[PDB]
Amino acid sequence: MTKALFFDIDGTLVSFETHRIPSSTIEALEAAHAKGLKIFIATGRPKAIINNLSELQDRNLIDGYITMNGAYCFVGEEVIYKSAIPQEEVKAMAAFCEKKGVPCIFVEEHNISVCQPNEMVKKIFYDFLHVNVIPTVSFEEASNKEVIQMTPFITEEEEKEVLPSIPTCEIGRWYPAFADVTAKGDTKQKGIDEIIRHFGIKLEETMSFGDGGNDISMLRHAAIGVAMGQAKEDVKAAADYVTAPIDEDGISKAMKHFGII
Ligand SMILES: [Mg+2]
Repeated sequence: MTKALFFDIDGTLVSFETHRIPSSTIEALEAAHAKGLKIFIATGRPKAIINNLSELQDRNLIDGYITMNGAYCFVGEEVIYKSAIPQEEVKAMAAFCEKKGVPCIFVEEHNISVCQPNEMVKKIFYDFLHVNVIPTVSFEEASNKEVIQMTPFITEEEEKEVLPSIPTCEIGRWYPAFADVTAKGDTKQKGIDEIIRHFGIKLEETMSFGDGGNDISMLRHAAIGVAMGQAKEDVKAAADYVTAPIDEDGISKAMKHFGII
């Protein structure tokens, strides 16, 4: 039976349309917590921009975090796994973005920066997603940092253009205007493995929830993968179960369906 739940944040816990967590989601997680489920976040966001979970956090319902697509995982104050991108690939991404005139976020363990922020950053990260303004640094300075995750604001076509110069990184998307780049093997699936290693939970006792392409590996890897009703067809196909849309009680309905609650 299920012992560990892994939730994406954006489009899974937090609605893109309302920018809030459905009330029935909070009730479902309260009920699961009392039944002894372990409840984990599995997000592309770095901790520095997880500003949308206070309802769950103030209720003390989260048992651990997979952040930066698995590249930075922690339980309480304890880091259980982290990674960093090969410096050649950091430098190549910075050069590509600067040449193409697109912005890129560079995330370190304890700092976050953006290079040449433009309309794509404003529109998406701040005015929509409600992320706090990220400090600006030069591409030169960024290219020399120990970087855990980079978030270039590149199209799929530009992604294929720069791919030969990031030959070992993972690349995922949770939103169409940008991608998250992490080191070899660092996807949310890795995050699941690290969390369950810490807790003595078996993979066969896991359930994951997601809406986006960067959730596909954890939807396939968890024993039971649940796709949100509004997800694209490839995300739904990676899941075992497709629930209702997020704002039609999708999380709660899925949890009830499986008898989690
Ligand atoms: Mg998502």
